[PDB]
Amino acid sequence: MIRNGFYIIKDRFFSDMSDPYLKGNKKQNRPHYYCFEDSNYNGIYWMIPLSSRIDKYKKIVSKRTGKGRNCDIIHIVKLDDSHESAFLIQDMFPISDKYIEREYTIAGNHLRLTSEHAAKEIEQKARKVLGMLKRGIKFTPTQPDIQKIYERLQQ
Amino acid sequence: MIRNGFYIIKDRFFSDMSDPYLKGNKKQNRPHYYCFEDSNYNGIYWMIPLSSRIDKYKKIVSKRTGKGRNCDIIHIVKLDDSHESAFLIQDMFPISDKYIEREYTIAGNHLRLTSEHAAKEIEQKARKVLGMLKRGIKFTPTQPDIQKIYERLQQ
RNA sequence: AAGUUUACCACUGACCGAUAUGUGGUAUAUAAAUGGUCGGGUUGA
RNA sequence: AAGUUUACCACUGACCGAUAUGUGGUAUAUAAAUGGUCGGGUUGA
Ligand SMILES: [Ca+2]
Ligand SMILES: [Ca+2]
Ligand SMILES: [Ca+2]
Ligand SMILES: [Ca+2]
Ligand SMILES: [Ca+2]
Ligand SMILES: [Ca+2]
Ligand SMILES: [Ca+2]
Ligand SMILES: [Ca+2]
Ligand SMILES: [Ca+2]
Ligand SMILES: [Ca+2]
Ligand SMILES: [Ca+2]
Repeated sequence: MIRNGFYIIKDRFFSDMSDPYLKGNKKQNRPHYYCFEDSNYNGIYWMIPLSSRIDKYKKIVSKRTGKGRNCDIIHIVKLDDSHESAFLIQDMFPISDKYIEREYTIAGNHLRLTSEHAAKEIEQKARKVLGMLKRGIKFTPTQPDIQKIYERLQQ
Repeated sequence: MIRNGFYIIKDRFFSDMSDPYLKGNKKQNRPHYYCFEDSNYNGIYWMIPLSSRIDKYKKIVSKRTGKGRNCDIIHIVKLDDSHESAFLIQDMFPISDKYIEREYTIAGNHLRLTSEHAAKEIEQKARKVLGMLKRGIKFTPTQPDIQKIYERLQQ
């Protein structure tokens, strides 16, 4: 994987981890964003699932925004396919190389977040969210057990 | 000289160049800012004179700002002595090492523009102003002849 | 797909302090990314 | 101290064009610094 690219993840990942709170892979159709490599173990990569349910995710953003705060758990931006996507940073999770199926493409090119300023903002939000998750913060009552996944990946 | 430092220039410079439009050096009491070294000749340095006449220079800035444009010829910023200074980028000029008298000081330390973001903005404004001056632009009818000075410095 | 609880840790430039509505980090604090503001301070335009 | 006339050159990301109210550069354009918008285009949530 290359940083800021979008990818499809093998269903095998989801059946191996068996976590009912990960965003469903929709049979290898949900694009996932590769945010950054883990600092502590090489070969573990942090991914963020996307959703196109903008009406739903805008309301969640506006919960914070309407109180004068940034939303770190969701970030909505127009991708290079010219449509808006929600990055569910809240639901980010770790993965290893063997679980990656392929590049997510647009007309046979690799879709990726080419706008560096958007990538940078997303990366910051993700570091913050991951920091908070590691310290036991729960943004929803249905939060994936990324600690369990992370330990399983430690091969 | 070190980039972003303030300096006093020898009166000898001003009597040698005899340019009535350079900002008067007030008998070696006008601080001057060292912006950047000349690209074409080492040992030639571009300087910017300062003025504390903020009321006057604010009006000149607002001529452009009031039409929605940036002012590049004048930039006003609070220095580390906690007072506002006008950088008369319009009146910038070249100099060589032998015309520098000494560091401009605050309580025996070297006054300099430590706020990098301000230094960067000023450097950009200066590159633009110098570019325009080299192409014959005249911001005032009383503009120093920096070409003549620049040639004299070449020796 | 559904699901909707923002924590903690440091940092904020003449120099000496302080500080968040600013900066970044994620168990680390000689890091990273900021450089505003307030008090002291101050030859010089 | 007084003095108060903003030019030109390129650049604006799946890909192909275009563009300044955006980016930077100063005689250079395989540079630098930006990455919005419009038109085309588009398996997948
Ligand atoms: Ca794009
Ligand atoms: Ca379109
Ligand atoms: Ca300062
Ligand atoms: Ca003060
Ligand atoms: Ca510091
Ligand atoms: Ca301090
Ligand atoms: Ca403190
Ligand atoms: Ca450091
Ligand atoms: Ca480019
Ligand atoms: Ca283009
Ligand atoms: Ca063009």
